[PDB]
Amino acid sequence: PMSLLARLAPHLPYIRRYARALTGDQATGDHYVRVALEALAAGELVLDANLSPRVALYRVFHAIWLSSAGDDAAQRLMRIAPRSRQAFLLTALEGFTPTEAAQILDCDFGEVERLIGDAQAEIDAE
Amino acid sequence: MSLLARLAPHLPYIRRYARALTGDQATGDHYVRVALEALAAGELVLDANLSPRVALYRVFHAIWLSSAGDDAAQRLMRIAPRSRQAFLLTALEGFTPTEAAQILDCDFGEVERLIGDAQAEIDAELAT
Amino acid sequence: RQQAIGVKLRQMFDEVVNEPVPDEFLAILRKAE
Amino acid sequence: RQQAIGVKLRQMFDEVVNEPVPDEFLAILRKA
Repeated sequence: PMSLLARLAPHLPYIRRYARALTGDQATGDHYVRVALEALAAGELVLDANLSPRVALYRVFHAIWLSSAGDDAAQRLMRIAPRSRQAFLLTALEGFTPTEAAQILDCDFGEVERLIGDAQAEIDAE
Repeated sequence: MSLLARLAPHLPYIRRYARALTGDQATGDHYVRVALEALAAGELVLDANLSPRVALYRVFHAIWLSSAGDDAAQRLMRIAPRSRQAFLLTALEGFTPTEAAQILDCDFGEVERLIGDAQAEIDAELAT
Repeated sequence: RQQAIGVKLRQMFDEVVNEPVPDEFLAILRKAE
Repeated sequence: RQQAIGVKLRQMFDEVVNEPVPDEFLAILRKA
């Protein structure tokens, strides 16, 4: 009744705005939108018939951009250790010494041990 | 040794750190880019007392820190990606929480949680 | 709760909303059928 | 002393390291 193009075109400026907001720059945003349109045109994905074309388009976008298990762990940690996880990551994952992490974080040695302590506590406590 | 030459071997590692710290590779790469641009532009310089790798993470941390920071759009990058999605779908794109649930393909409580968390982040460091 | 943030956000994301849509996007949709 | 933490850490996050850097990164650096 209405071509894919006609159904989606009026929403493109808006999902470009969303994509930009989400990824932090317009180039990167457009790449993600592009990928979403290509998957539609290619028929790899189709607009959910239960949803307006606008809602369905954003559902498609999110079907491409898929969250992974590392992303969920990282996001868990962001919640568990919001102010101290950096010091724990610099040492436990990146292999820096505490003395080096103090240079990275621009704080004294005590502040670094404090942070590592907090993060370990919060992690242990699940 | 150019900037490109001193730092190139360390880039896969800063990406690993960036992603682990900020929630996903897109968010992490955003922060790495900002860092490398601060350096190309000479706005910030590698500390001469530190190895290339250590001085690089020192700059990354500095721009990461300051993002919370300066400029609403850029502050959004300090929100966990899944919370940022839920928040932007509703606050910016004007979808209802129910519609955002369809979009994110998750249940409703998860969506309110996610928006809650983004609100938490905004109130703690981003709006303040 | 309220949504002033949305309003503020729309303010500074006005630019992209008003730029013409990249020809590539429309080209891609034409390829549909 | 349960340190499958630094293990699960490597597990969860080490993959990135064996990925190829975005050229945009080099792009930024090439230009002084």
